[PDB]
Amino acid sequence: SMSYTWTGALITPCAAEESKLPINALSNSLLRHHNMVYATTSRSAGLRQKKVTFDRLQVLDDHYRDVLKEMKAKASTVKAKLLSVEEACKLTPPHSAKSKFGYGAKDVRNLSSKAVNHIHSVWKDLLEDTVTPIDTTIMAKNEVFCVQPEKGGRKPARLIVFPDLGVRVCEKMALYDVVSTLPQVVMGSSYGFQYSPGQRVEFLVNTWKSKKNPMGFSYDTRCFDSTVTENDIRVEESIYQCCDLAPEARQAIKSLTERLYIGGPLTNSKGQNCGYRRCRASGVLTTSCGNTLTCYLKASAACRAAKLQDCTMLVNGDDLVVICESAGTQEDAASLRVFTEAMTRYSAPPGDPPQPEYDLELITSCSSNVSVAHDASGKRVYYLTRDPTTPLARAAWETARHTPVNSWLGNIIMYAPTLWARMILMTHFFSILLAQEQLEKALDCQIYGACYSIEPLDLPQIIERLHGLSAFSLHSYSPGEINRVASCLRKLGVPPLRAWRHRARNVRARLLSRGGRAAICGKYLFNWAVKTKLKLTPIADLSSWFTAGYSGGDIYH
Ligand SMILES: *[C@H](c1ccc(Br)cc1)[C@H]1SC(=S)N(NS(=O)(=O)c2ccccc2)C1=O
Repeated sequence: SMSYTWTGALITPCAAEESKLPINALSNSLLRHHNMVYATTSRSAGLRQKKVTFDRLQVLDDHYRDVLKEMKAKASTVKAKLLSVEEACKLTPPHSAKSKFGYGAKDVRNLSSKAVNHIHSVWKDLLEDTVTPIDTTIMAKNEVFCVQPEKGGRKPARLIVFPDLGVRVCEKMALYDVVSTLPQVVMGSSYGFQYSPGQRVEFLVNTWKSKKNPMGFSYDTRCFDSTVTENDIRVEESIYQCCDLAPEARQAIKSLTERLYIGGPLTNSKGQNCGYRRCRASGVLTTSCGNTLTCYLKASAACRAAKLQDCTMLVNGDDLVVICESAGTQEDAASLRVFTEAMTRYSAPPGDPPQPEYDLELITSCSSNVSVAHDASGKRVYYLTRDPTTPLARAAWETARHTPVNSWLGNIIMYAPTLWARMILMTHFFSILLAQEQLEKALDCQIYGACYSIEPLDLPQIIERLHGLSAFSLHSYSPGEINRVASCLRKLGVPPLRAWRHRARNVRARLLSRGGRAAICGKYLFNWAVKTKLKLTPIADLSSWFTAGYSGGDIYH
C-alpha cells in the first residue's frame, strides 16, 4: 500500500521558524562561515513528502518466517508490567507538547486532576475501542546542518508524526516496560542500545577480531519509517503479545497497534486534514523498539538468504552494520547484492547500495566509526568518533540561540575521547560557561532518544565512568582521523587546533582557580593542553543511560 496519501493541505509550522545562523560574536569565534549553517523548516516539507511517499510491495519467505519464529520464542520468556498513571506521568518531559484538551506537560507531571482524568478516559477508550483510528499531528522537524555542495542541495525537513499527550501517557503505561526490556532479550548482543560508546567499540572490535577474514558493511535503508508496512507493525505486535502481560496491557497494546501504530489520519498544526499514514509514525513510544526489531528481523533473514558466513550484526533502529567472514572480493560483492535483493523483497530497499569494507575504521554505522589512539603509556586504545561537521554546526547554532536541547553536551559525553570534542567543544563551551557564570546550570540533552538533565561540572566523573581515565590522556590519533578533523575545520572556518590549545590553557587556569568540580574539570578535561601534565587519578550509576532506545518516544529521565 502507499506509505502516505495526501489531501493537499500543507504541513504547517506552529511557531516562527529560524533558518539561518545569526551573526553572533560567540558563535563567530567557533565557526566563521555562518552562511553554511542552516535549520530545516516546514518550507521544504513538500520535498520530504515526495520522497517518503511510495507503494510498498512486501513479499515474505521462509528465511523471514524462521527468524520471526526464533524471535517470538525469545519474547515468550519476557514478563512485562503496566505502569501506573503516576509512573507514566513522571516520564513525561517538562516541555512536551500540551494536549488539545486543555492541559499540558506541566499538568501531567504535577498530576493535576484534569490531566489524570483525561488520561483515565483515554485509557478506557483504548480498552473499549480497538478500531477507530487515533488522530496524530504531522509537523516538520527543525534540525541543524552544514551545507554540502557535493550533495547538490540542502536537506529537506524530516517529518514527525505524534498523537495527543493523553495517548502518549497511555503508551507509556501499556508499553514502557516492554520497549525497555524486550529488545535486548529478543536480539541479544545485536541490540545496540544496551551499549555505552565504549562497549559499542568493544563489541565491534571483538567481533571483527573473531573473524578469520573479516568483512563488514552498513546497510542504509531508504526512508526506513516509510518502508515499514502495516504487516510489519502487526508482526511487531505479535512479538509484544508473546510476553507475559496483564489482560489490560494486552488489550491496550492491541488497541494502540490497530488504532495508532498501523496508521491513521494526519492533521497539520492548523487543524486541517493532511492525509493518511500506513507506515511507521516517527513520534510514538514504539518507534525505536519497533524499528530495531523490524530491521533486525529483515537483516537476519537477508543474511541467510545471501548465505553470509558467520554473521554478526549490530542494530540501532534503522542503523545496521554486519560483520562476517569474507569469501573473496568478487564473491562478497555478489553476496551483498543478494542481501540487498532480500531486504528489497522484505520492503526495505537501499538508499546507497551496501559496500564490502575490509578495514574496520572505514565502516560508518549510526554516523560513527571506530578509530585508534594511544594512552599515556603508549598502549593502543580504540574509541568511537565521527565526522565533526554536524556536531560543530549544531554547537555554533546553540551558542547563538538558546535551545531546549543542548546537542553539544551530548556530543562531549558520547565523543569525549575524540580530539575534536576535547580541543574544540570542551574549550569553547567552558569558556562561555565561565563568562556567564553558568558552570552550575543544569542542561537537558538527549541520549538514545531519552532526555536527561546534566550538569557540565559533572563531565569529568561522567566521562571517566563511561570511557575510563584514558579519555583524558589519549594522544597520537590516527592520520585518517586527524585529516578528517583538519578538513572539516577549513570548510567551516573553525580556528585551527593550535589556536584551541592556547584558548584551553586560559580556560584551564580559570577553572583551577575555582572551587570543587570546576578545578577537577580544569585538571582532567584540559591536561592535554599542558606539557607539564598533572596526575590523573580516579576521580573521588549511568547504566540506565544505555539500556534501550527511545527516539521519538517522549521520554524524560
Ligand atoms: C547512532 C549512534 C551513534 C553513537 C552510538 Br554509541 C550509538 C548510536 C544514532 S542512534 C541514536 S538514538 N543516536 N543519538 S545518541 O543520543 O545516541 C548520541 C548523541 C550524541 C552523540 C552520539 C550519540 C545516534 O547518534
